[PDB]
Amino acid sequence: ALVDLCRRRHFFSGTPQQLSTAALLSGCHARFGPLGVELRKNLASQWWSSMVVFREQVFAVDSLHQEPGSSQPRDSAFRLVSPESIREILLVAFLENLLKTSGKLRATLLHGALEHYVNCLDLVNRKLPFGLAQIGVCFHPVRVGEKTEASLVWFTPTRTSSQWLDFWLRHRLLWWRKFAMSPSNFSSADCQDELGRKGSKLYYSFPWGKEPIETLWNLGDQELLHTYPGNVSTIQGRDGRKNVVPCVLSVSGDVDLGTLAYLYDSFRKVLKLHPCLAPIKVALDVGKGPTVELRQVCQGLLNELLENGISVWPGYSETVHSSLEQLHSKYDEMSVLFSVLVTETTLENGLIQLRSRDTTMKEMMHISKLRDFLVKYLASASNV
Amino acid sequence: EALVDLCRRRHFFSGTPQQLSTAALLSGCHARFGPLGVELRKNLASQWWSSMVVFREQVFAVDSLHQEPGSSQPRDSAFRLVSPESIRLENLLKTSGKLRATLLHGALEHYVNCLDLVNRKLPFGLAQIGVCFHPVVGEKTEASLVWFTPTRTSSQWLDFWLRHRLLWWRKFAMSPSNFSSADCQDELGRKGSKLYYSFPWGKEPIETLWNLGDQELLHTYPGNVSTIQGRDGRKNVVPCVLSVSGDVDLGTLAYLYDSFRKVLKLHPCLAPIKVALDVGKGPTVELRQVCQGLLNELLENGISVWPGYSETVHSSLEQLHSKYDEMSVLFSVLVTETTLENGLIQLRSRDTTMKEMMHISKLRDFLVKYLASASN
Amino acid sequence: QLRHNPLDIQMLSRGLHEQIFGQGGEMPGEAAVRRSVEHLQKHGLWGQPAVPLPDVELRLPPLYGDNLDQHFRLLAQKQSLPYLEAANLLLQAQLPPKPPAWAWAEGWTRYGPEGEAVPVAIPEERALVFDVEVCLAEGTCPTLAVAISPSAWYSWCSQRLVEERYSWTSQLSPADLIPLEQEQLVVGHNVSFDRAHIREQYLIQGSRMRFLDTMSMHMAISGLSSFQRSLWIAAKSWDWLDISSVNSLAEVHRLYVGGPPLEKEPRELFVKGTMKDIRENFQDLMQYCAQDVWATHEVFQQQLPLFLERCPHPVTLAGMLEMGVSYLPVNQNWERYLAEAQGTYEELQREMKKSLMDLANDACQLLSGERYKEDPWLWDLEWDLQEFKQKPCSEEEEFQQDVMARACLQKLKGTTELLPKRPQHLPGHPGWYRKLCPRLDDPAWTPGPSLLSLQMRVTPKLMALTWDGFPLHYSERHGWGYLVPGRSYHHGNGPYNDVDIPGCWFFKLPHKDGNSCNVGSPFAKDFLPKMEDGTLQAGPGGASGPRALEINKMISFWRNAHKRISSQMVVWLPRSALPRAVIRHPDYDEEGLYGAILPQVVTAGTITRRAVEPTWLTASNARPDRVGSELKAMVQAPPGYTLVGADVDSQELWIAAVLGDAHFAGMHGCTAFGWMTLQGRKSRGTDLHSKTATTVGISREHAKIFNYGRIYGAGQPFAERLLMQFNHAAEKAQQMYAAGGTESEMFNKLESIATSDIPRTPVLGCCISRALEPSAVQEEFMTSRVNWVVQSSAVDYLHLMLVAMKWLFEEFAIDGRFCISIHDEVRYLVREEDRYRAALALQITNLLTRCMFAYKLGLNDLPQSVAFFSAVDIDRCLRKEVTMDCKTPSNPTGMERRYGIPQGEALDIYQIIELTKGSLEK
DNA sequence: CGGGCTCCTCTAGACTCGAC
DNA sequence: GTCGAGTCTAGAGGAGCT
Ligand SMILES: Nc1ccn([C@H]2C[C@H](O)[C@@H](COP(=O)(O)OP(=O)(O)OP(=O)(O)O)O2)c(=O)n1
Ligand SMILES: [Ca+2]
Repeated sequence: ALVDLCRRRHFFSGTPQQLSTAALLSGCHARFGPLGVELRKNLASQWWSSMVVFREQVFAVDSLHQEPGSSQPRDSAFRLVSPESIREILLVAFLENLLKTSGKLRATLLHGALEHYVNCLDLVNRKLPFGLAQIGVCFHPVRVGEKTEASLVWFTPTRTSSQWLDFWLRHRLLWWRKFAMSPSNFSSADCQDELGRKGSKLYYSFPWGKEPIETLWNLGDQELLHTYPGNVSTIQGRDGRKNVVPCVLSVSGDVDLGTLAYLYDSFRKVLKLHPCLAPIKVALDVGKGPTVELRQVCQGLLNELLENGISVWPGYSETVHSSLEQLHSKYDEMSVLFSVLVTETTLENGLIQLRSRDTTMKEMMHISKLRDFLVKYLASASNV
Repeated sequence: EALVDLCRRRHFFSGTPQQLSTAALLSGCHARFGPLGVELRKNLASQWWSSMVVFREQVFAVDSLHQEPGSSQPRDSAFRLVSPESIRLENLLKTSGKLRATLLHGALEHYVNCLDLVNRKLPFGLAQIGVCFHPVVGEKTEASLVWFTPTRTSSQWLDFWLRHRLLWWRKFAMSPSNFSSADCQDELGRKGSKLYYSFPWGKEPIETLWNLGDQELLHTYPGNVSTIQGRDGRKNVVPCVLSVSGDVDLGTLAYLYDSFRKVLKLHPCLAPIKVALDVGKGPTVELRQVCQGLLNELLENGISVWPGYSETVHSSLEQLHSKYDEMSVLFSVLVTETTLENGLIQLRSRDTTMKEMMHISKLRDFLVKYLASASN
Repeated sequence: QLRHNPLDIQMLSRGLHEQIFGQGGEMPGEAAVRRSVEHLQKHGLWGQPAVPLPDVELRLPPLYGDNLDQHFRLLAQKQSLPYLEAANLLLQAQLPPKPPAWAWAEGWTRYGPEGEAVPVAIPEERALVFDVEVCLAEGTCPTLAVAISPSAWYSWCSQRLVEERYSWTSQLSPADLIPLEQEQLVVGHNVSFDRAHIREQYLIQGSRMRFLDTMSMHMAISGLSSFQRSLWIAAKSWDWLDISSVNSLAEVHRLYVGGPPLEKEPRELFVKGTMKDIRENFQDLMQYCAQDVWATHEVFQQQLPLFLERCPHPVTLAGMLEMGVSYLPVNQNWERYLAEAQGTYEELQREMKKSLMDLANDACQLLSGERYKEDPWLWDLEWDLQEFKQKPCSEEEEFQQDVMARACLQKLKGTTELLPKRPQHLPGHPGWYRKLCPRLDDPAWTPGPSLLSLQMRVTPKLMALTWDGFPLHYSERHGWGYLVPGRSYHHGNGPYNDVDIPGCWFFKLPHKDGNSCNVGSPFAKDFLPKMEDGTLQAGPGGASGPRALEINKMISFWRNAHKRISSQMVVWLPRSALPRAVIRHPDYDEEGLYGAILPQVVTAGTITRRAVEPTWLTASNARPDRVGSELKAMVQAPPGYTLVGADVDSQELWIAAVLGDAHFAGMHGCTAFGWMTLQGRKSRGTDLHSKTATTVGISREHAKIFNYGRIYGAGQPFAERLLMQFNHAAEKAQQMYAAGGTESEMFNKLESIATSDIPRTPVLGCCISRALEPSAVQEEFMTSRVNWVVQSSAVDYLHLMLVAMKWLFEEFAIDGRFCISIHDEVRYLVREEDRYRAALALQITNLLTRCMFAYKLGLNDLPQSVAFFSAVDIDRCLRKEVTMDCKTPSNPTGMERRYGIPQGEALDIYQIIELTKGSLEK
C-alpha cells in the first residue's frame, strides 16, 4: 500500500497508530519524514512562485503563531497559560482571568493578513487590487492538530468581486492540475458560507473521499471591518480615482493535504511525481574499482551539480552493496528522476550510464553534457 | 538616519515605534519583519540550509511539531496549552502540552529514524529551521544543527563546527571582525562556546555549541541502548550530542546592522530584491511590452525581479536610485526608446553606482553568471 | 685527562688527544708563546679564569692512515671510487648515430646501430646522461626522456602519452615514474629534476645510485656570481667573459665545446602546450631532447677532467655525491596541511579583499562631479571614460499578451548585427577600475575588483595610508614615499626633487637597507613596528591597517611559496613499498598515507659551492604567526623512525678564528678573536654571539647577522648605516674596525688566500672559479673572493661531516640515512633503536671534523670548548627546536594536539655517553 | 662594497595579430 | 590602412633560508 511505501521511504513519519487516515488528516504529529518534508517544501516553493512570483502585486506575509485573544465563545482554539502563574496559586477568578487574557493559537491565516493589510496597503500606494499570501502552521483542535495552510487573501473592490473569484477558481484548478498525473481527480464545487456568502471548494478524490484541499470564500468587507473598527480612511483602498473599502476574498489551501493528494496521484512500485516537485532528482552511485578514483570523479560531479541547484542523493557514499535493479527500484520508490552510474569506462572516455525513471531505458552520455542535459530537462518540465 | 528608521521605511521592519525598541526587537514577541525583511530572512535561511545540509555530508532535514509532550517537570517555564471548552489547576501542569523552547527535543525524537536512513552510520546530523517559543510569549526562528559525534572525536568535531559556523557567519558579512567566539560553560559544567555579533549595544549570542554527553540522548530514550547506539566505524558507540543552534531572526538583525549615501550593502546571495526594471520616455506601449518580456525571461531563471515600470507615481532618477539602494537592489535595468532601435539597455550596479550599456540579449546570462559567481 | 695549552686554554682530553693527533708533535716554541701571551695581555684576555669542562673518554674508531688527513683521504677515496670509475666510462665512450625515427611504444626503448629500436625494461648502465621532459599541463609527471649511455641511445615514453584517457589519478605513485635502477652514476644537466622522476628513489631504505650534475661542476669550475651573470648576459676588466657562461645548457655548450650553436624548439610545447600537441609533434620534441642530451654529454666530456684538476681532494667529490641524495618523508598530514594552509590563506585573503574591494567601490563614486581631483590619494589615477563602440484578463487574452511580449523580446535578441565582434571591457568604469577587474569572458572571472591586492600600486592610495601625518605617493624612480606639503621642515630620507609634485616634497619611506634602496610596498614586515608605533596609519582608521599588515605577514610566506609547496612532487608509497618497521610499529596508521619528497637540490649551485634548492633550503621555520610555516614540521619521520640531527655551533666564526690563529702561531686562541670564540658557551649566554648581542641589545639571531656582516666586508657604509639606524658617526666605525687588532690575523690570512695566483680553500685546496682568479680579474670582486675562502671552507666542513657520517653509519651499521643538509645542518632519518648511536656518531663526526680543520692548518690540537655539539636533537619531525610547538595560524592547536607529534630531547655529549656507554656498537 | 642564493608579484615595453 | 587588444620578457623590490 501507499502508507507502507511512504513510511519506509521516509515520506511519512511517526508511529504506525499515527499513520491512520484520521491521524494523518488531523495533523497532531509529524506526519512527514525528510523526503516528505522535501516534497512539501517543493510544493510550497512552486505555489509561492505561481501565486506570488509570477503574479501581479502579490506580496509575502508572515505573522505570529499566537493571537491576542478576545474571549469569544466561538474561539475553541487552545490558550496559552504561563506555568508561573499557575504555580503561584498552588479558583473561579483564575479561570476567568485565563479566559479573559490568555492568548490563543491561530486557527487561520486570514487574521494575520488582515493585520498586515495596512503596511502592504502603504507599500502598493493603496492601489487596489492586491493580494497577501502566506505559508504557515495553523492550529486546530483534533490534542492539538497543526495544518500547514497556504492561503492567499485577495483584496478587491466591490466591483468585479465575483469575476476575480472565478478567475482565482480557474487558476487554482489549473495550478493543481499542472502537476497532477491524473488531473481528473481534482474537482471544483460550489458552496455557501454559514452567513449566506457564496464560495467554492477544491476537492481531491482520495481513495476514501473528496477531501477539500482548498476553499474559496467571498467574505466581503465584514472581516476587514472588525479588524479595523477605527476611521474608514485607514481602511478604504483606492480603485481608480475612487476610494472604496475592498471586499476580502479568502483563498486558502492545505499543503499537507495537497502533499498527500500528490502522493496518492503520483502512484514495480514507482512514484511519478512531477519534476518540479520530486525531492531527489539525481542519484549518483559507482561501479567496480578503482573506488578511490571513481569516488573522486563522483565528488567532482556532485559538487558541479549541487552548485546549479540540482538535488542529488550521494548513493556512492553508502557502503552497503546491492544489485543495480534493486537500486533502481529504490530510486523509483523515492521518485528519483535520473540515476547516474560512474564506472571504469568513465575514466577512459567520460561516458556514464544514465537512466530515466519514466522510461526505464538506459543511455550513455558524456560527463560534460550531464549538467546541461539535467538543466535543460528541468527547464522544459518547469516551463511546460 | 537610524538603521531601524530606515528598515521600517523600506519595509524591512514592521510594528509600532514602541515595538521598534531594542528590547522589543530582541524579545521576539511581535512580528518584526516586513515584506523585504521576510524575503531577506528567507534568503538567509536558504543560505544556511544549503551550506549546512546540501553541501554537508550526511546532514538531513527534520520537521518537529511546535508542541512538546506535557510532562510535569518543575524546572520547565514553557507556556502550557489549555482547551477553553474544558474550562467552560494541578491537572494543567500535570498533563497539558507545552510549546517547545528548543529544537533539540524534536531532533532527539527523530534520531532513530535518521539513524535508519543513514544505515546508523556515524557521524550524522539533523538540521531544522522553525519557530521556538520562549517565555518573556516571544517567538524565535531557530536554525539548529544537532550533530551526533562519536565519543572519540567530540572535541575535534566541536572545533570543526565552531570554525565552520564562524566562517559561514563571516562570509556574508561586510565586517568579519564583528563576529567572534568565546568558550563558555553551563550550570552543569559542559564544555562549549558561543558565537557573538558585536551589536552597537553589545555582543549577542547568535549561535551556541554545547558539548552534551550521552545523558541528553538517554533522556528521550529510557530503554535499550542497542536502539540508540550508532555505528561508529566498527564498534557501536553512543554518540556525543552537539547542539549547534543559530538564531536566524537575530541573525537577520545582525546582518541588517552589519550591512549598514544610505545603502544596505547586503550580500548578493542575501539581498531580497536583485533586479529592478524601469521604462523610458516613449512610446509607452512598446517599452511596457519589452519590460514584460524581459521580466518573464528573468523570473523563469530564478532571479527575483522588482517591477518598477508599473509604478504610477512619477519619480526622478535620483529618488529611484536611492530607493533601490536602501532596499539593497543589486542591479537596476533601464529600458528606453533606444532599446527598440538597437537593443541596448542601461545597467546600474549598487556596489559601484556606475552606469554601463549592454545589449538586451546578454542581460540574463550576465545576471546568472554574476549571481552564480557571487556565492563562491 | 685534563689538558691545558701554553695559553691556559683547556684543550682536548688526553685520552682523545692521544688518539686524534697521537703522542709527540712539535711545540710552537718559546717565541710563539711570547707572541700569543703579549697579544692576549694587550686585549686583556690573559687574566680571565677558565671553568674546566668535564673530561670525555671515548674509544674512537681506528683512524686509517698515518694521520687524520690520510684518514679522510682514504674514507673519501673508498666512498667515491666507484663513481669516478663510472664517470670515466662516458669520457672515452663513442656514441652510435642518432636514429632516423623514434619509437612510440611504452617503457624504455634501446636504439642500436642504424636505428634498431628494441624495448627494454631498464637501461642497465653504470653511466647515463639523462634528460626528462615533463608535460606541464598534465601536472608533475614525466612525459618522455632521452638517455645517453656508452654505445646506446635510450628513449622513454609514459603511459599518459601513448594512451588517451579522460583522467588519471592525481596522486602520484611509484608505478607512474621512470624505472632507472652496485653503484650507478647518472649524469644530468639538472640531474636533481631527472632524479625526482625516478620510481626507485622514493623507497625509504637508501640506494647506492648517485647523481652527478654538469651545472654543479660548471659552478665549481667556471661559475659566475649573481653580480657576474648579470654582466655576462648584458655583454652577450673583462678577461673572464671567455672562460665562463650561465648555467644554461646552450651557453655552457658554446663555451666548453664551442661547436655549432644548440637549437631549441621555438614553441616550447612541454611548457606551453597540451598533450595533444606533444602527441602530434612527437618527433620534433624527441629530436630536440636528444640534441640536449648530446650537448650535455659533450659538455661533461670537457668538464670532468677540469673539475678534478681544480678540486683534487677526494673529499670534495665524495661529499658532492652524498649531498645530492636528500630525502624528506611525509605522511597523510601533508595533504591536510596543504588543505588547512590553503583554507586559512583564502580566509585571510578574503578578509582583506573585502575591505580592499569595499574601498575600491567607495572610491569610484568620486568620479561624479570630478571630486577625484581633490582626493589626496587617488588624484593621479586614470579617470577616463570610453564611449560604447558600434559597427481580470481572459485566458486567451492573457496567453496572447504573454506571447506578444515574448515575441517582442525575441525580436530585439536578433538585433546583434551591429554588435562589435570584440566585447568592450567595462567602458563605463574609470580607467584605474577596469584594470582591477577581470574581463567577463575570463574562465576565472569573479565579480568586483577581484584582482586588487596589497602589493598593487593603488592599494596604499585606496587605503589612504599615512606615514606620520603625510599621504603616501609613488615615484617610479625612487619607490614609495610621502608628500610633505608646504612647497623642508621634515627629517627623513631627504626630499628628492626629481618627482616635482606641485607644492609637495617627496620623502622616501625609511628602509632597512639605507637610502640606497627604494621601498616597494608599505605593507612590508619592517613597517609593522612602525604601524603599531602610530607612524604608519590607515585612512579608515581603527584596526584596519594593523589587521591588514598582520594578515600580510601571516600569508606573505604562503603567497610566495604556495605554488612551490603545493606543486612539490609528493609520491605516496603503497603498503608494499614501506619497510617492515613502519608496518609493525604501534604508531602505524593502517588507513594512512606515507610518502616522500625528494628535494631538487643542485649541489654546488654557488661560486662558494653551496647547494641551492627552490623550496626546501628556503623553507620558513615554524612560527606562531605565519601561515604554512609548519612546513618543515610536516616532514615527519615514519612510524619507527626519528630525525636525529645537529647544528654546528658558530661554524664560520670558528673557521675564521682557527684560520687567524694558525696564521699567527701553532696554537688555539693565539689571537684575541680566537680566544673570544673559544671562551664562551651558548647555554650560559656568553658565546661570541650573545657577547655582542648584550653589548648592542639585540637578539641572538640578529647578533649572528650583525657579526657575520661585519666580518664579511661590511666596510664603513654598513657600519655607519647601522649606527644611524640604532642611534639617530663614522668615527665609531673606525674605532670598531681598529679594535694590529683583534681580528687582524684572520683578515690577513683571508686576503693572502684571496690574492694568491690560484686561490684555494685552506683545508682541501679546492680552487676558485676561473672567472674570479686574479689572472681573469685584476682586483675585481674582492668581497666575493675573500668571503669565498671561509664560505667554501664551510662547504669543505660539510663534505667532511658527510664523509665521516657515512663512514660511521656504514661501519657500525646504523640503520639511518641522510635526510637533508641545509648549509650547516645535517638531519638523519634514523630508526628508533639507533637514535642514541646516531647522536654519538654525530658528536664524533663533529670532533673529527674540527680536529681535521685544526690539523690542515698545523695547530695539532683542539680545545675542549668546541670539541662537541652543544646538543644533538632526537626528534620525530624536522623542526628547529625539539621543545618548540608550532601553533601557527594554519595550525592553532599545535603538533601535540592536532597532528599528535610529541616533543623531543636535545642531548649533550655526556648524556649520550651515559646512554651508549661511550660506544657506538650494540 | 655583508655574502650567496631561490622564487614571487607588479609593472613598463616592445612585438604580434585581428578587426573594421 | 590604423587602432587596439593579447602576450611574452625584463627589471625591481620583498621574503625565506643559511
Ligand atoms: N646572516 C648570516 C647568517 C648565517 N651565515 C652563515 C654563517 C654560519 O656559519 C652559517 C650557518 O648559520 P647559523 O645561523 O647556523 O650561524 P651559527 O652557526 O653562528 O649559529 P649557531 O652558533 O647558533 O649554530 O651561515 C652568514 O654568513 N650570514
Ligand atoms: Ca649553526
